[PDB]
Amino acid sequence: VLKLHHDTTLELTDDILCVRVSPDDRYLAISLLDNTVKVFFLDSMKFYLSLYGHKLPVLSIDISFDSKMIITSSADKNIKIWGLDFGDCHKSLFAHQDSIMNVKFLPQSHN
Amino acid sequence: KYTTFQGSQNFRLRIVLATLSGKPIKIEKIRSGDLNPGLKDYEVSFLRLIESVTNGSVIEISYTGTTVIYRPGIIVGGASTHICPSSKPVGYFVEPMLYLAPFSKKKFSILFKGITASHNDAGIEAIKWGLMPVMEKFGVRECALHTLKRGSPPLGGGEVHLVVDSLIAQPITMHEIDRPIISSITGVAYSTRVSPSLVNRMIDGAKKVLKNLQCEVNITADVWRGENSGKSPGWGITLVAQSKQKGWSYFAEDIGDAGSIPEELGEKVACQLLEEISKSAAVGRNQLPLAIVYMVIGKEDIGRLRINKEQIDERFIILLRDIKKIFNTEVFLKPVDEADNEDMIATIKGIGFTNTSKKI
Amino acid sequence: QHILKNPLVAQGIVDKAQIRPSDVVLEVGPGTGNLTVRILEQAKNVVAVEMDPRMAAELTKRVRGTPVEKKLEIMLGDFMKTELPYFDICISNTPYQISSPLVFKLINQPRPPRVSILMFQREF
Repeated sequence: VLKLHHDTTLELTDDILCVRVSPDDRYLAISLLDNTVKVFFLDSMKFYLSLYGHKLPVLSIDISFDSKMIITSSADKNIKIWGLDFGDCHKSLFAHQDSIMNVKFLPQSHN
Repeated sequence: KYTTFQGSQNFRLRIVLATLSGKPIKIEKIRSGDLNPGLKDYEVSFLRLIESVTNGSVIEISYTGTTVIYRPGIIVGGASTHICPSSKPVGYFVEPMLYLAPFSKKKFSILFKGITASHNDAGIEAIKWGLMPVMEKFGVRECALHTLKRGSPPLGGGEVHLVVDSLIAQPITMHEIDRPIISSITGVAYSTRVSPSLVNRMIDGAKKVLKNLQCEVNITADVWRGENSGKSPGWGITLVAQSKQKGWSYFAEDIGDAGSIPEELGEKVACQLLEEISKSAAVGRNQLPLAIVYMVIGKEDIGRLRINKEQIDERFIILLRDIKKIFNTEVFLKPVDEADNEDMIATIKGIGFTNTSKKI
Repeated sequence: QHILKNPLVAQGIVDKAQIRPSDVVLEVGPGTGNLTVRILEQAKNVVAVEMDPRMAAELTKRVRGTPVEKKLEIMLGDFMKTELPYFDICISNTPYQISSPLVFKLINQPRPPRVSILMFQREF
């Protein structure tokens, strides 16, 4: 304060598509060209997490108001709901015949 | 009801040493200064385990739950399944059985069901590569511990299968007056319900810390998925240094935390390995009470064991004050002649011990 | 095409390969799948390279409906002309005549296999 400058850059290897920060300001998720989602710690960028098995690149990432569930919708016709505690999924979900562009949450509950 | 111990400290140790001796004990004032005084649930659950393996043992709990009476019966054993309560891991239940494992009337084929790791108690990998090798040196040859299903906190659902077939008359008289020279460092990294990449990341951290040491370092990468992996996700690593010539193994372990860095935990346990080795002489600090007992209940003969003063803590003395209250065996400690270190030789005349129960 | 009438021999070749549970095994010349079925139980993946389409069809049939079927990949055709994937160890039981080109293909493969266990002639 109103102008913009950079603190850091992140040197990656893939064609970045969506990046989302936690509303709890803890987690920073990143989609890549690979079937991978990297969730970073906010404060020191420690590479907390990586995800696999999606076969097509992630088109939008959500996480909850309280950082519990990750949703990484991609062009592979399905939604894979990742649990944010231990980096596993709870349930994958085939839907939306063509390819899934954007997903967003409700701030009240997991809907 | 003649030997009396105070306090809930080393409670599963005191049931063991009464059982091998056959001297009845009465442990009173267990957790008397609590808002919920008395035993815990698992300490009651462990007393059901001794009943299942020994016919004739009488176990009495007062209605305040702080006084436990135990007149031991003979070790029968056989095959059965024990359910482990979710407070303490299945490995914790396994450790007391190993002390009475070579002496039963029959084979121990005991099936354990529950959570298979924690912060405090022994993981499956630690028992297999730490407790089992010590048993083999004494003379317990056909001893094993199989893994059926691996669990993890908080739900677990894992299964191990303790199978001990060597039924010997006494542990042989061990003489180890030489610090064993570590040949190789071997560790097992496991993970359930989570990414295979995390296990690879854990291995990278441990190798980097141990890169300076010149020895072959191989960590088995074990990945578990599906129903066999278990109800709750989690991971852990167990690292084992070993000496081929004397068959002596040293280990350290830990599991993953709610949000832990797998680069750090692979680096941490390898530090906890080398910290354990730096305090060690011919055992570990967590292998020493298994071997102190086996010199005592070995036959009527002097054994020798080269141990280090860093192992000797407050915890080590309470081990030697539980033996003297049961077996009345003073453990003579002599200095070594090597002036570079403070090793001492622990010499024990073993009490003359047999198998009451084995048939001829 | 000949078959190994010795069932207590394949075990020794598999032992000398020193399989790890994470290994990708390249099996060249799987034949009727006598070694293949045993390799599948001990390794993460078996990439079997077979020239004969009849033998490849039988090999698919042999593992069909078993719990380890999904860990078998069958590459059909001449191994010499095959671009080989990454593999940790190799087992061979292919015809002796190929053996000569095959050794130098293995040696020159980009990232060489850590270990290989191969069946050749007594003179070769």
